[PDB]
Amino acid sequence: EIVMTQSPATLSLSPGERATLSCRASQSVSSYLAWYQQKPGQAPRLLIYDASNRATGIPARFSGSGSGTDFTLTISSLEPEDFAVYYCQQHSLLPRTFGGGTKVEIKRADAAPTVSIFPPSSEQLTSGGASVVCFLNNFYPKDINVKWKIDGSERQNGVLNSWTDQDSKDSTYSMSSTLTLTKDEYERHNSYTCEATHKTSTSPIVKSFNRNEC
Amino acid sequence: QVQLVQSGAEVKKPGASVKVSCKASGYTFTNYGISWVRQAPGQGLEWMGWISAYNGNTNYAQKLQGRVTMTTDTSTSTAYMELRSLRSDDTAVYYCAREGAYGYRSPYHNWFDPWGQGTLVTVSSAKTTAPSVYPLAPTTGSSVTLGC
Amino acid sequence: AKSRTIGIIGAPFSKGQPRGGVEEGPTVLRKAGLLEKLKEQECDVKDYGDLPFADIPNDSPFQIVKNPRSVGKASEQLAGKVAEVKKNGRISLVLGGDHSLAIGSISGHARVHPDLGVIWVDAHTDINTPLTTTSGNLHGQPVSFLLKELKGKIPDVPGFSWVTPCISAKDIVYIGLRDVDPGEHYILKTLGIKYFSMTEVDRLGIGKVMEETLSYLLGRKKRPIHLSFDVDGLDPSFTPATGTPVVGGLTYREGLYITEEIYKTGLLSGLDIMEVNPSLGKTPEEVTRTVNTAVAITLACFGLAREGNHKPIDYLN
Amino acid sequence: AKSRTIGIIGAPFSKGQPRGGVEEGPTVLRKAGLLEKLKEQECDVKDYGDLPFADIPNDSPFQIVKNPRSVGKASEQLAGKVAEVKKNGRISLVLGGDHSLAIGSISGHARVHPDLGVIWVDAHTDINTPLTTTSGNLHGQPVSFLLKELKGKIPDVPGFSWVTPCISAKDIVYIGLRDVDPGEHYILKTLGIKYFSMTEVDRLGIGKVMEETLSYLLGRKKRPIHLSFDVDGLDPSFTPATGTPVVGGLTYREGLYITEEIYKTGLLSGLDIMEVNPSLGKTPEEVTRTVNTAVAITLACFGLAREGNHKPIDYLN
Ligand SMILES: [Mn+2]
Ligand SMILES: [Mn+2]
Ligand SMILES: [Mn+2]
Repeated sequence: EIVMTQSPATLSLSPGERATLSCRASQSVSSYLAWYQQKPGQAPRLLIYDASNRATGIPARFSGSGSGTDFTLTISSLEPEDFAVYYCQQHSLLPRTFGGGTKVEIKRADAAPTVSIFPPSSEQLTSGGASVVCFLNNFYPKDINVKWKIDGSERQNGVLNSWTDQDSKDSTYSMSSTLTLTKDEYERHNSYTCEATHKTSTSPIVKSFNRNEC
Repeated sequence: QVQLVQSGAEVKKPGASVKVSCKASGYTFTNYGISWVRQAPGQGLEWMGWISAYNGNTNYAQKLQGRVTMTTDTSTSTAYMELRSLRSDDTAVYYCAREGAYGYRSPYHNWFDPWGQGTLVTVSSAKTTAPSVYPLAPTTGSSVTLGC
Repeated sequence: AKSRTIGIIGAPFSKGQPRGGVEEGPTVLRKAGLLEKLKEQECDVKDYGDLPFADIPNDSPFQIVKNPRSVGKASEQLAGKVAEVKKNGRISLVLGGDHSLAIGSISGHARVHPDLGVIWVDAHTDINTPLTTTSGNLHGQPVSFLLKELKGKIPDVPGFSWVTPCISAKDIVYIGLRDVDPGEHYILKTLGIKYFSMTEVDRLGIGKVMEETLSYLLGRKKRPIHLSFDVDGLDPSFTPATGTPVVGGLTYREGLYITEEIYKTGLLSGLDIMEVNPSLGKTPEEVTRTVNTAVAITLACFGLAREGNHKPIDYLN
Repeated sequence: AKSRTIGIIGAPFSKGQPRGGVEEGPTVLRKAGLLEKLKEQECDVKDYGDLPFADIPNDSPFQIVKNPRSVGKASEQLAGKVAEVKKNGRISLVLGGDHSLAIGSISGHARVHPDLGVIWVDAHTDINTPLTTTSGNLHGQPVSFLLKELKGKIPDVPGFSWVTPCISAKDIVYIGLRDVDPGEHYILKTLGIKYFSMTEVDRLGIGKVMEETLSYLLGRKKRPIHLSFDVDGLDPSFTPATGTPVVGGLTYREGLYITEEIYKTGLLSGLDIMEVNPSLGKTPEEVTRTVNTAVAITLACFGLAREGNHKPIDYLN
């Protein structure tokens, strides 16, 4: 099961210069592997066929090299349509393993998240649930951890974090701190807190509300 | 051009399988060979079987021998992959691509150049149900988001 | 003696064939103990080491032929090494690998004995040309470079400048063909090559086939014999761990038999064991059957005969 | 050419045999690409479509014979279609199904060439009578309807009014028999039918057997040959996905060989591939081996010879 290791896990480079990527083998694949262009929810189309040589509908800038253990994927003329999770994939040993993921983001000026926290509705309370979700918005780069608290004492098993891709226009990111509770647990407490933490956030961004305040 | 039109996104419980249609065109068929690869979301990818379209060479992978079946249909350039004894680890996008037939009359190929668009398969025995929308949206911050 | 005097040449090369993994060819045949299984009978075994296969990074393709220069450099290197071990007076045990190496394996053998014969035991003829193949894979074009009757018609594909075609079309016998692409069979019929496919194998019986094969090669004159032997020429019930398995091959019995007839002429002078691939067995038991098959084939080539092998002293003592 | 000019007739019929599932016979052989695997060599392939098999709902049984009228209607329909494709000058590739169809497959072949021969390669003779069987299954009574020496003794079982016995007892050779119920072997010995069972197959060797079979049929006079071929006649190590597997069949090598001798007469004029059943393989790998076996059998019938097949142009160009 030769493990193929992609040394750039993530990548964020502006429309511009070379975006040389790395993929390593645990054996000698020896010029027998390829490169792919998995756009989100699409066909992971071939970039480079046999460690080189640029297959059949490739634009201009997708040279690469190898032969035979640690290979290269050069994106010289970056062309911002190419922002996709890239994959090397060894071939000439069974079973035919893959790389890990080479998310090519957009490099831009680090955006700060706009963070606030939101209750369950009375329409929800007539159904009998509690879903207190904080909503994080327009930041760069991806990494935020959000903590919850039962009036000061932390929460899990409802808490879910889910991120989109990078935006087309302002090129930002995404998270809801999707948390679900019960109506009984809702009514026993007021001060519900959302503690964001981004690289732009020097202090951890806390936004809160009491129950029966809004 | 050289493509693979796949079909199609389908969910099965743990029970019967998804024979994934993998329709080929553009390139001459049985001059090459189609394989298969699973991808769970947020994970890596595992190739899981390759047939030569030249002559029925099954050549499956490890941990599913067994579980996989793969045939040709080379009247129409489609190829197929079922499964057996399905399981909730197989919540994966199934891609087919063209490894080239590793026979004798078939050109040198190592590199998967059609790629199909994918097939959303999650092996879950839950029931198809409506969602349940639970928001609110209006305590000193100038920035107030919202959501559901 | 004259026979069972062995020079082993391991040649882990793959770039003639597409399924990478045959470069663990000599490694698995040596770790199955081919050396020590020779050494019971009077086998003068001298390992000459494996050949280095350098990697041309820009081995740019031909029109259809792909990885040409690595194949040509490997076969030129092997032609020098086969000529070396045939100047050592031994029987060249050249095991890889793939049939791309058989170019230099027959070439360096002809550099010492220019009037040899080739028993190409294979499922396929492997006589496609660079122009009229559809693969371009050089694990199936060694024989087209080697026949003098094909000269002036083979392209100057790079890496093959040193290649002199050295054997005659009437000096080669195919045994066990079972899947031929059309170009190879037109060459087969127009040159008047004698061949016994699995049709003719079953027709005469494998013994009358080897009888007429030795009557065709050695019936005119005693001359050196170069058994170049594929391991997919046997049935994939015995060797499924090969590159191109085709059902309907020779039984393992008959493969051992063909090797034993080549031994009992006393004229074995060159041996090839190609297309062994441990990476394609679906179970390691398949690999185990395949490698034990190829090992015992190589044993019955050099006179591990199934009748018996002895040392000439009294054993009632 | 004359040979490898093919009319394919798929016949998904089951009611001669009890194990339902052989009606995915032509479907699996076509989806294994028998058409395109013919089309490399010069195979004039013309698919004539599958035959419609209507369902007689009150196909009431005979004394022992059950589902008679569906079998008789199917074989009469197939006799018309075989006579049609033999008036097309092609070689009738009639694949089902079960041996019940071989009644009309030999009958319509005799409607054009009344002096043919039948090479009934099968584990069984399939020559039970309606009176002296104990099954009554018409996948084992086609030959008893077809021999003129059995006339006045075969009952008027319904559906078989059109049946004229058309071949002579001295004009049929069984090859590969290995399980015969007593009535069939009394018929076999009293008619003086020439046969080479697996005894005589092993005795002469498969090549001397095909030599004497062609010496028996074609040694008197050149005449059309109708290879009607069961896929249980091979050993169930190669075809376990058949209706009635009996161990001890021909090796897959020798099955391909029998087809290749029928090709190299140049007198192949009718072909049957029966008893293929994908529903009875315990694994789909068993089905895969069985169907690839039967496909390559059909290939080596029409001249996908294991020696090679070519198109007559120079390939050094
Ligand atoms: Mn071969
Ligand atoms: Mn039977
Ligand atoms: Mn039968």
